[PDB]
Amino acid sequence: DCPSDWSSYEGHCYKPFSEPKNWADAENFCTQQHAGGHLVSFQSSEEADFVVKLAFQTFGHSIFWMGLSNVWNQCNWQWSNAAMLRYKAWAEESYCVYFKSTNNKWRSRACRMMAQFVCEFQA
Amino acid sequence: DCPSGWSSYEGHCYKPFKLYKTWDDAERFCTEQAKGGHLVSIESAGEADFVAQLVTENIQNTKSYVWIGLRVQGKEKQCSSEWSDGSSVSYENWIEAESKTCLGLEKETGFRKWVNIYCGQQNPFVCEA
Ligand SMILES: [Cl-]
Ligand SMILES: [Rb+]
Ligand SMILES: [Rb+]
Repeated sequence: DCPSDWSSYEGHCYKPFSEPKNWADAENFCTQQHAGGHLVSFQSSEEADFVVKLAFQTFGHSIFWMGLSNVWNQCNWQWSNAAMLRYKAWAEESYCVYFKSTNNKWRSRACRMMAQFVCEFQA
Repeated sequence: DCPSGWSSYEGHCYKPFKLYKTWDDAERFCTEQAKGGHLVSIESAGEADFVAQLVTENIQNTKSYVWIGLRVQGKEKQCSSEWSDGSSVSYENWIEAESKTCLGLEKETGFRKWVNIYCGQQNPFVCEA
């Protein structure tokens, strides 16, 4: 069972928040709302559906941070002409994953930017 | 010197194309334009200036991004093994175009900033040999 301010779904407790935070601050904030707290993660289609529905019922049209950060930073970026990647001119340094309260599709946004979010903890 | 149509800058030849293609068709197209041809690579501020200048004067009225040769090599939607809670990443539900693993310049930032964009987009570009 979950705290009255959280919503349960298959042995997990979820709670959306309104105060916009960049990805890092949101995640950290989550860890401070209950033991073992973190940004929500999706292991199934039904779970994500439940979270979307909740976010919408809670705040309506909006966007919320998901527990995935620096998603392409560990990928292998390289010049097709095989030149050493040295000079950098990135508009953004890292991207993070979020979803909008209307559907369960994964979208991308710069991690330094802000968004609402959903926190989660087990059992 | 560089062939008629191409412009020179410290040992290389460049040519802009106001042609709309995906990153792959662009890169392949560039390889066909010159021996050793590829999508433009930017390895210095001076070179970045030279490219921005070329784009500014030759690729206009397209309202799009401009392809550069920097991108993630594979076809993955991402390179992340686990969520912030430590659990492993299996289930995924990306909107094809939300996975931006290719870079392109834009007018807004004076064609001097690399923007993460969907490789399936059909934008103009610049080749370099
Ligand atoms: Cl890769
Ligand atoms: Rb020339
Ligand atoms: Rb994938």
